Amino acid sequence: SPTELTEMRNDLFNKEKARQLSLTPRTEKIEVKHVGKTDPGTVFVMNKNISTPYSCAMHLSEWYCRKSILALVDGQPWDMYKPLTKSCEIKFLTFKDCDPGEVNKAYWRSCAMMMGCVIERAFKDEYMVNLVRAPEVPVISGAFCYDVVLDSKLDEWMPTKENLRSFTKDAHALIYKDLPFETLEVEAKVALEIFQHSKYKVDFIEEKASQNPERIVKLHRIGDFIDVSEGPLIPRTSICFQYEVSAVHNLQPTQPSLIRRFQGVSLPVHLRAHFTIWDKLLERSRK
Amino acid sequence: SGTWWDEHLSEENVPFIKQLVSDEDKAQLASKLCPLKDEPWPIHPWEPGSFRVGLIALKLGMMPLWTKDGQKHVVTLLQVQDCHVLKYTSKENCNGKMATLSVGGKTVSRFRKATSILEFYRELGLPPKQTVKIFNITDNAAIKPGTPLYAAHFRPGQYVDVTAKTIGKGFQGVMKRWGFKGQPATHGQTKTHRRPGAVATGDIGRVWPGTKMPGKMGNIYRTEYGLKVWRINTKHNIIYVNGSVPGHKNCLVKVKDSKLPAYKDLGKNLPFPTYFPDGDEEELPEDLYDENVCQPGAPSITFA
Amino acid sequence: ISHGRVFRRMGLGPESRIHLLRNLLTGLVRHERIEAPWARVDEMRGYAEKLIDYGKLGDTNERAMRMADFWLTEKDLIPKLFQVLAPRYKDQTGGYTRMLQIPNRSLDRAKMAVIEYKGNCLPPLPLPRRDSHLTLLNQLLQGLRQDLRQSQ
Amino acid sequence: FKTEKEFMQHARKAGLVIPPEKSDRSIHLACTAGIFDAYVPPASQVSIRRIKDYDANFKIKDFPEKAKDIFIEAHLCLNNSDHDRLHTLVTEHCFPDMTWDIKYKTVRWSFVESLEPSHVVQVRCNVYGQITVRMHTRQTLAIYDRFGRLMYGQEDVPKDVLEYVVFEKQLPYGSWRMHTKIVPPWAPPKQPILKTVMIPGPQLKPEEEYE
Amino acid sequence: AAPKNRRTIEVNRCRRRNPQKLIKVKNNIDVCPECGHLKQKHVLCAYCYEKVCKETAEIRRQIGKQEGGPFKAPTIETVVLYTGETPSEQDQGKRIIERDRKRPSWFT
Amino acid sequence: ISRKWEKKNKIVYPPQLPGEPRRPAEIYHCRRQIKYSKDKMWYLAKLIRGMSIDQALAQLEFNDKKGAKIIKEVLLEAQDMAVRDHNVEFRSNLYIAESTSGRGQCLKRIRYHGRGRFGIMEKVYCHYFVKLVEGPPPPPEPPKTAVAHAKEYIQQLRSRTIVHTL
Amino acid sequence: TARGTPSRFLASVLHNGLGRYVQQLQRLSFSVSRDGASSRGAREFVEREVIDFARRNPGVVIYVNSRPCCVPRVVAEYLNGAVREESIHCKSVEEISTLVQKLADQSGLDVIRIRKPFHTDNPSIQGQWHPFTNKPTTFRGLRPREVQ
RNA sequence: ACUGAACUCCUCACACCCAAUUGGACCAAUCUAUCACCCUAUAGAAGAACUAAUGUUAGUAUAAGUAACAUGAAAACAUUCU
Ligand SMILES: [Mg+2]
Ligand SMILES: [Mg+2]
Ligand SMILES: [Mg+2]
Ligand SMILES: [Mg+2]
Ligand SMILES: [Mg+2]
Ligand SMILES: [Mg+2]
Ligand SMILES: [Mg+2]
Ligand SMILES: [Mg+2]
Ligand SMILES: [Mg+2]
Ligand SMILES: [Mg+2]
Ligand SMILES: [Mg+2]
Ligand SMILES: [Mg+2]
Ligand SMILES: [Mg+2]
Ligand SMILES: [Mg+2]
Ligand SMILES: [Mg+2]
Ligand SMILES: [Mg+2]
Ligand SMILES: [Zn+2]
Repeated sequence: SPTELTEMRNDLFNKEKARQLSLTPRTEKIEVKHVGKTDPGTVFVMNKNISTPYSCAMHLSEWYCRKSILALVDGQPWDMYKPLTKSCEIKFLTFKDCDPGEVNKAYWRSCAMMMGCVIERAFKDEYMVNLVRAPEVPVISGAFCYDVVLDSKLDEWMPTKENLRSFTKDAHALIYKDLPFETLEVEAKVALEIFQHSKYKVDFIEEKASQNPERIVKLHRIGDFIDVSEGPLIPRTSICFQYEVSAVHNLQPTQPSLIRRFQGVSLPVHLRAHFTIWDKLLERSRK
Repeated sequence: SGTWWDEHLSEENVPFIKQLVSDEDKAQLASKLCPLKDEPWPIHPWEPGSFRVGLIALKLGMMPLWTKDGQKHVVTLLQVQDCHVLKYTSKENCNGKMATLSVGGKTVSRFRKATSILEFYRELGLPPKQTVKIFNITDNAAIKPGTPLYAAHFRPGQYVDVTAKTIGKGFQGVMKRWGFKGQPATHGQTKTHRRPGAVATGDIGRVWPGTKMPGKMGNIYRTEYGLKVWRINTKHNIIYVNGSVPGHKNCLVKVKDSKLPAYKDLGKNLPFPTYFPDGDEEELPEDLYDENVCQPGAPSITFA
Repeated sequence: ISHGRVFRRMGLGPESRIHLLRNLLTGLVRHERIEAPWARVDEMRGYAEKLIDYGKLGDTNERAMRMADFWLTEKDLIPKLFQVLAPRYKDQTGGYTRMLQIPNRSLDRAKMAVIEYKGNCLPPLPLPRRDSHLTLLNQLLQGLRQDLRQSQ
Repeated sequence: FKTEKEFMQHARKAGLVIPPEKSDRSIHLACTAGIFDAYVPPASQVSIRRIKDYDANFKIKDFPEKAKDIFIEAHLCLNNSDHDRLHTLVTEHCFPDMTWDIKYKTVRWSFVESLEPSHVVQVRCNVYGQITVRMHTRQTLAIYDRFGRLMYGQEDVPKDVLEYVVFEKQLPYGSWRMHTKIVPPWAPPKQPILKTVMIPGPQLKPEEEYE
Repeated sequence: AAPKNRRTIEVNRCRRRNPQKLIKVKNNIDVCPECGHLKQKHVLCAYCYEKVCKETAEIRRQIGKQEGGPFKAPTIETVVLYTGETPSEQDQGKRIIERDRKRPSWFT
Repeated sequence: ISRKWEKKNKIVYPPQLPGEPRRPAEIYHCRRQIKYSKDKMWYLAKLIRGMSIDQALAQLEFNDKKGAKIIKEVLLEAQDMAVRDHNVEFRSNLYIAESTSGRGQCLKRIRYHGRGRFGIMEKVYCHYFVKLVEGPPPPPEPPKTAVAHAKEYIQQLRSRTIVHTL
Repeated sequence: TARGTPSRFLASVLHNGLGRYVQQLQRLSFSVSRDGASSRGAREFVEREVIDFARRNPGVVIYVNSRPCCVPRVVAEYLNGAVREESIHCKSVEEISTLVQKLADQSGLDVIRIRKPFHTDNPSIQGQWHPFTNKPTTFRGLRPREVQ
């Protein structure tokens, strides 16, 4: 059952948090220098595997909590709610930076994962929804993609407008829930413990674990929903302000099964658009 | 934090969004130029008792006009700028005495309207209008919403009511607002030159409602009644209305046929739903004149 | 009722307001950047751009010499107006000054403002930048433009 | 102000002339500004007789017992904020150094059995006796807040403490009291603290830049 | 004219606590990206403009030293140069204001 | 003179149990004899009564009134003594729970009027009181809907009794 | 008045009359000065009448304290935790017998206003009035201007 | 016929609705005498009781944050200009 999948997968996620926190050396304290343009050179003498970059923001100001979205922890993009590991240097990255490449990418991945979180809880109990992946789609393409495999019953099905409107209502309902993103860097073996009932994600974790010199695989969680991704994510679901599931396409080389690709587009609370500009960005995001 | 459309755009995108949204505005306006090549609502003939649509125009300014008796008649110019029919409600869903057409004028930026309003014009297929005015109208005159309304809807010889908001004069005192006489300058008269005198009497221990006092003169809807159309300019969509129209220049006026009891059966020769240039029958000249109007280009008139 | 009245009444008369704008305009031809209250700043902006437009009539035009003799209360600034400011701006036809707002004056909380002349040696003001082109929305609209170039 | 010299120079600039007046009563201090000779951890029997000629009944073979009972009892008075006992148990150079920062917070220090026989280390010497004692004990701390929430150390877990406690005695009515506590630079750091700390950088004036 | 009675604190509280007399929460407020001091929209950052004011102050002091007395406004354009900088090929025929500190990160 | 507000940062609570939620800190700071009036301080004090301290600092850096700078001095000083003296780990994690303003000890001066008559000016002083509380600010009270009004009206209809009988 | 004072409904403690009657007064506490004219009639109450009172109802336990008080009191404590302290300062022996018998007779309810002079808990026996008593039904349950 | 009072009846309790005036029973607090001893008693005395004198003195309101008040301009705060 999908409810059973939430219970068993979330319980394995909590076993990974339990076997992740209990190896701490009783609150070791590492310092991290705020290397940035503004407020320069303030060390945060913080906890080892407890504190997040959001805690550094909570030491600085509410402005750096609300506005800052990723953290360059030594030149690499890091989640704002990811636990730190060692002594390092933190930049904070917002949408309105001069070169916000990784923030756009993390917003892109986060919106795709929220989309799949809507899709897997969209259908009635007799239709098997089976999510494969999100491809790394550039922002200039106009729409984040999320490839979805459905059952053979819906092989000759195409959603109406009001089906997609119900998907947007479920996604805005998921924005209103204000859910943070739990993150866990896990080895490959427990990731295969979690996603053992979906062959596409088994092969996907087999892609991600072999890419690294370790068998390290990122895992994420919104609420009751665990998904794999490629990079960092947004701190919360509350940041996505405008959200629309625009269209559904079907891939052309479908001999075994329809890898049915879903299209979405979204803008944050910071980069709002006007109603007419947003309608034109809906006219572009259906390809 | 309240935003606006120019806020998060770079210098690359601002002329792109300006020219692009303006181009969809001109394309959506030019898509309505074939109302009869669409499926309109059926055209009924005129009947004694029927009412038709008005217009919404701009007050361009005034200019003199001379009749063949050699008399100045001062004339306001009213340009009809992108007037359209926006929604029809019958007398059932209006619960009034008569049906109603919401008709709008003067296309306005899509970035300064409410989202419900932009959903209304997004459904309708037009750029949003500045003013919506509502015309009481019978079932015989009912054009499809979205049809353009032109200046030849009115013809010369027709008498016309024109309503608008008058020029606002703000908090004006008693003499400028109600024309009271005030007090003499000299012979004492310490601090009274422009004041109201008494207000009520001593036995009435209060002031009656509707008492003339200082207050905000102007900026309210008034209507001028019975104003003859001397000339319409078809190429620029101008009405040449007799006399004076309420309101400042470049204000939007609501131009309907006159309700006067001496001018209530002269719609026999007017185009009754509206004028359709799509109908192509006997295309109108550059400018339509009344019988009295001394045209420019006519020789200098002689009274013999 | 002041519809179309376009001049701020200032000072203690029309004469004293034109002496206020003459002193502010003299101070900006001299120092090339001024903090002043905002109404005096945009009134004097209107006079300042026309003052350059008389600067472009040439050193030899006696009308413009009477005008620059009037408006510049210090006399050393008149060779600056005909040999520095007017050759600086001979490329463009308008938009000579720029205006920004200061935070308000700490004395009386007045709406303050800076006008400078564009293109000078002074440290440039923290000008309000647009959001940079690589932000999320600007890349979505860049994608929309890259589609609507591919429609020809 | 920040020092005596700023108050004296503002006494000269303000014109407030303070004449130095002589009073017959001076301050009868009972302490020292620190340690006479700072013991450095990894022959002074003349000072022992310089204690026995003022005290006349003094046994060092019984002293690190009493040094324990002066130590622990003083820290028991931190559990109850019994300052009236502390001024009998601790010196005045030590009393702000152990009771000031513990104000408005409940400590629940508790001793449990020692690990070594505590022992005397060195002795030095109007006349101020001074005995440094090595202790290696097992203590438990729990320092709370005004709001009674833990901010340093669990109450249950015992920790092993190195202690170089320096005693001083006034040599007609004084007794042995804790004077200082030598912390050596080779010592390991203390417990880590439960919360995180932001440490600000240089607050920049607008003309200044960060380098 | 004199008040006939004394207004009470319940009437007075209804007067001086309505939202027309209360201060509006304003939402113009941002963070300046260059300094991190919170600025306002449509208004320059006071910290960054204080930088610019103090540097224009020292520059105008050295202008006032290099001119000497009133009524010495040049017919020549001006170039501010800092320590360790050659006057440009474009700066030929312009007067030069040598400074003592370095080129700022924000002067260009 | 009473000075009971300085004392309120001295109330020490007994240490908690394992089975007890974490108590939010409370930080009482005030300034005395501010030369400003007590009901021009009410508007600035009222402005910030539920906002977080970073939002309140944002609202008081940009207000034109004289008291805004003084309240920003009080809030910065209470944020510093919040971190140092009172064991509040995050600077940003503070909201203004109470911001009031009493009157201070004023003075009386003579104001000369147009004849031998005169008046008695007061040189008006005030105080400014603040309780900061550790934590996120409480949410603003949502306006009650037609569901809440309908349930309240029907609950009143269910409440009523036959009156002046058994 | 009645709008400034609270009010209550007429009740008893644990249905005080139904099965058996229970004396609601637990303790009396006399405090009577040995030497003092204030507690003279209290002393004459202890010498004469508090023993016969203590025997006329044995469910009351009585504590005469006999301390140097300056105003004598009696403290009646009731079964429901109510404590009514009344002064016997300069009152004669008969007035203390009526006062103590008054405290014995009543209960530990408040002496605030009682709203109704009665308390049924089953007020209606034939069924309470609703607007469809005294209205006849019609055939097929039809309402006015209903055809079918 | 009903309604309808402070009249009258009814259950219990009764000295318990007039101005000026007059008769009487008590009595707050204070001091004194003597008791008393978490605030009293019997007497004796007296600067012996304030919702009101355009009362006096002090405090703080209301009117009211109102009427009124105050700094020529730029700048290097050297200076210059009006
Ligand atoms: Mg006069
Ligand atoms: Mg007079
Ligand atoms: Mg003025
Ligand atoms: Mg006063
Ligand atoms: Mg009756
Ligand atoms: Mg009677
Ligand atoms: Mg009676
Ligand atoms: Mg007496
Ligand atoms: Mg008296
Ligand atoms: Mg009184
Ligand atoms: Mg009276
Ligand atoms: Mg009085
Ligand atoms: Mg007031
Ligand atoms: Mg004012
Ligand atoms: Mg008033
Ligand atoms: Mg005034
Ligand atoms: Zn800034």
